[PDB]
Amino acid sequence: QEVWLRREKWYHECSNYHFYSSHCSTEDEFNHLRRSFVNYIKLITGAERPVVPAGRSAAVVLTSPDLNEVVGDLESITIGADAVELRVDLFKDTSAEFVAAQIAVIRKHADLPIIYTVRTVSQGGKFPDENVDELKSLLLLGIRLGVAYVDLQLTAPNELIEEISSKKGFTRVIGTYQDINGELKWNNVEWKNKYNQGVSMNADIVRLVGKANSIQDNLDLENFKKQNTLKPLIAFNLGSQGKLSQVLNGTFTPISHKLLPNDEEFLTIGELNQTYFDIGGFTAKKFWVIGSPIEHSRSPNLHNAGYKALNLPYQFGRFEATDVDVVYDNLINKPDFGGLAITMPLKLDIMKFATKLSDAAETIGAVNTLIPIEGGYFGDNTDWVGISNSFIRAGVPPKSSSNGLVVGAGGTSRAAIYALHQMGCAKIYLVNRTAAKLEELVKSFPKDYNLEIVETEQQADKASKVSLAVSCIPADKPLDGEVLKKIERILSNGSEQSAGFKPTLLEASYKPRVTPIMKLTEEQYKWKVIPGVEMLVNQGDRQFKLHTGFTAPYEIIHRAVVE
Amino acid sequence: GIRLGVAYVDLQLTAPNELIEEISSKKGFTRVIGTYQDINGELKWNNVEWKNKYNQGVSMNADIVRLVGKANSIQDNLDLENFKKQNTLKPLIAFNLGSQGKLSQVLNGTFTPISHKLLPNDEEFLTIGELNQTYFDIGGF
Repeated sequence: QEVWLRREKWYHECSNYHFYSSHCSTEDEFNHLRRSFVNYIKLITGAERPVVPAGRSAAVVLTSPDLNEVVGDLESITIGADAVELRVDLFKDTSAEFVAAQIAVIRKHADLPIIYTVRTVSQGGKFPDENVDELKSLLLLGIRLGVAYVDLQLTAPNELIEEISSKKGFTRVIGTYQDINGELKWNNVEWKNKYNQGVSMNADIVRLVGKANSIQDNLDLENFKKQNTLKPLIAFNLGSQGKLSQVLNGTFTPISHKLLPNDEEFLTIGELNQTYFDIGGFTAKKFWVIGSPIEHSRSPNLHNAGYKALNLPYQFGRFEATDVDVVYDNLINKPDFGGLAITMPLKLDIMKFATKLSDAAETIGAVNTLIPIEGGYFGDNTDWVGISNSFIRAGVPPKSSSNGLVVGAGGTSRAAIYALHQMGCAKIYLVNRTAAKLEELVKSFPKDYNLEIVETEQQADKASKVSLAVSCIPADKPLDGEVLKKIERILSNGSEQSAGFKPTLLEASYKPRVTPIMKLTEEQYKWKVIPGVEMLVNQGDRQFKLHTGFTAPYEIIHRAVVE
Repeated sequence: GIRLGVAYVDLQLTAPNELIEEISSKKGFTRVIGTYQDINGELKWNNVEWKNKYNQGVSMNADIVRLVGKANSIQDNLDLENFKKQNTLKPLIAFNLGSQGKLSQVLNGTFTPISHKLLPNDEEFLTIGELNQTYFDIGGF
């Protein structure tokens, strides 16, 4: 404590972006810090900014004085919300040390974009208007803590607007005007002048929050929204008569929770979807999981945990099928068809129905998601994004420099080859039980996806940088023979290569929780091993994003498979 | 039904002229609602098909015109709120059938059709407990 504090005034001025590391207790807390660091470093380096979500997003309005109070339920607070609206004014301390501590306790539990709102008194906040200097200095802590969306008011000083529009970096700007009185209707030219203040300052999104004295004022909002289309518009009324304007809003509807001080009567995530269904935005759809041995699939338990948390009106069930024509005349052609999640004996046959296959569906040769689109159906393979996101959730970087190893030629063998190439492995090394189904994988994959086949034991010594292995042998045979000798000299060159992570193996079989290959890579040569309960979730997480358009609540769907 | 003293006879706007003129020349006092439903469900609420069927109702001296759509999205319910603004000569009933046209049934003043649990129901009209709950959940009550 002696050596740190004397350099705090020389570290925090000589840096144009800050970041905060803390002591993490659980592995979920470690994971959220290294996930919110990637989107931070995708923002402050400037590669891919989060571009203003094109679906129907929402934003949780954290109205707490200190977020260590509601700290365990914060993963339950941020459910269905695609951004976090920190209101910086209503912190108990508006100091630079406190706001950076409250941003520290949210990237540990929520890997979400932060909307840095310093709302002033004339627009409904607890920050004063007469101290302009600590407002300009607060929005500059949003640029330098790497938040995603900064809040610049439009009835603000014009030196503050042109300072957090020339020094914004890659933190996007939302421009707000609020009618606290309610004397403007949505035909007055003051709303047109505020949209043109958003177009002229080159703000990314514009916010126009009115106040509804009748239900007609919600339909005057939607006639303003279709006459003003250049910059995206978060426009919604307030009061207890403007609930249609928050329900019908597309980008960044403010939501709240039971555990938060909801004062501007914002809806919860259940009440927003329940009202969107009763006015006809959603339909009661039916999703299915199809395959021959479907008696213990554990996929309907995952999705039904997410529809319940978000209050969407969908159901997930099973349909035993062996042919693809019974899927089309019992599930697909019905008007309540929502999508499919296709399992093992039917992955190859459902590719004939996708009029738009993704690039992963062509390269792998199996489709496990069939959602309807305009004029046909869309086919995606989310098994590569389950083999991948199981690695990224256990500390492997998304674009690291290591090498891989696919042990087996099973049903998931081709996705694991594809997931290893778009991981960043410079070379994939196939090592199989028997060499019969071996060379077919190289003739059916591009030479860019180099699959150097290991054939002898001396070749294991030339196999370099293997720290992202995947095992997809069936877990019926304890490992022996020619195959065991190939792997044991492969995993031995493990942690000493040090590519920024600990060497990782991912077992792909769900039901054998401790596979013999999971013992040998962990109890002998010290790797991090991941069970196949993690792949069944992360395959289902991207199917949940594809089926519903909504990010799935992870602890609610993880604690639906693990029982 | 005119002879039995019903209060709202219901001609259709696509009826033959010798039946719209026969009913509307001896209605006496029974008001005429003039209907045209889009049963296929492709005409959005900005065609000249909906201006004509409205204008057929004003031309036949109908006291209410009914114009019933079918919603394929939530925009056809907000397309209907702009059609009722432009046409307030005669009283208008205008809603969008289907599961995606529930908002146009909640936001409709004159004679919103409802149904009950002890009746057969095919066009998915809400009850009085759901029409007043959704009108509360969007902030009219």
